[PDB]
Amino acid sequence: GPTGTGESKCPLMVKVLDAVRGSPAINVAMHVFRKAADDTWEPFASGKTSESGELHGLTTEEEFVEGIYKVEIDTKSYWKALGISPFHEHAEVVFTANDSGPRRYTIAALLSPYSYSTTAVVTNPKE
Amino acid sequence: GPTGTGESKCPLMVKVLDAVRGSPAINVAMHVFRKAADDTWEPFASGKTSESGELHGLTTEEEFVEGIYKVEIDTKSYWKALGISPFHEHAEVVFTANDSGPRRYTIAALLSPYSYSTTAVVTNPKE
Ligand SMILES: N[C@@H](Cc1cc(I)c(Oc2cc(I)c(O)c(I)c2)c(I)c1)C(=O)O
Ligand SMILES: N[C@@H](Cc1cc(I)c(Oc2cc(I)c(O)c(I)c2)c(I)c1)C(=O)O
Repeated sequence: GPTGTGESKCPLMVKVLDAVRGSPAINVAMHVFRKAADDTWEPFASGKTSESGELHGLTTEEEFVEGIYKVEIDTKSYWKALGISPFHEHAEVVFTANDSGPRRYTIAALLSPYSYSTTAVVTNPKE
Repeated sequence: GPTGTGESKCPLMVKVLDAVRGSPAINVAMHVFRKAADDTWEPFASGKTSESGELHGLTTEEEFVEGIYKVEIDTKSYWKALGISPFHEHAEVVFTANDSGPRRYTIAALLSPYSYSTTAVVTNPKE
């Protein structure tokens, strides 16, 4: 079930790909925020992508309550590190989570220096 | 377009397309912000896409100085009018505007209910 600050059924996963190199985007920083009652963004979780370009264990079912979340992906530092000066400061994904019960969320991002695409895969959890 | 203190020399243009229907995304709101001293976001420009999914005359070359800009596109509103339940609260594009490079910026967004792609076209010539 839940847990409380780690990785329940993995309710939140992030996957980043590099469209220039045809590979996972490794060591990409990220930051997740939750909108608090006062309308500010409070820190919720952060991590870096693995060699497979994925980030797991950001949260648990218990901690991942109903709310508005923002996933910031630090695309700028990734590209600079490669010798490329990209267009965007970062990629942001803002969505309401769990408003009709708990769901599992996969945020995928595909990166190019002047372009990014993002998609969400939402699953009604556990089989 | 005209000019003065921001609004029509076409240094900045937004184009929004709908991938479900294969058309321009019309009457989409957006809002442009410029980052200020205090690291907060100051209103800068706003409008709604036209019949061709475009927004022009947001600023002028005199007003468009070097800085960090954020373009926020009200995608949630668009999909709700179509009776489709979207994933994203909105789409956000954050970039640095630099005098060195080309002077005309085209920001294009391709919208789907659970996905969006954004690209920047930076040029010397015209749109
Ligand atoms: N281990 C995770 C990793 C993973 C998720 C997705 I979602 C995916 O599919 C796409 C398709 C396109 I097109 C993209 O631009 C991107 I990024 C990801 C792929 I490959 C791998 C999983 O499988 O659970
Ligand atoms: N009247 C404007 C309309 C317009 C501008 C662009 I730039 C464009 O090109 C792309 C390509 C892809 I691929 C996208 O996902 C998107 I959104 C836009 C298209 I089509 C139409 C003009 O012609 O001036």
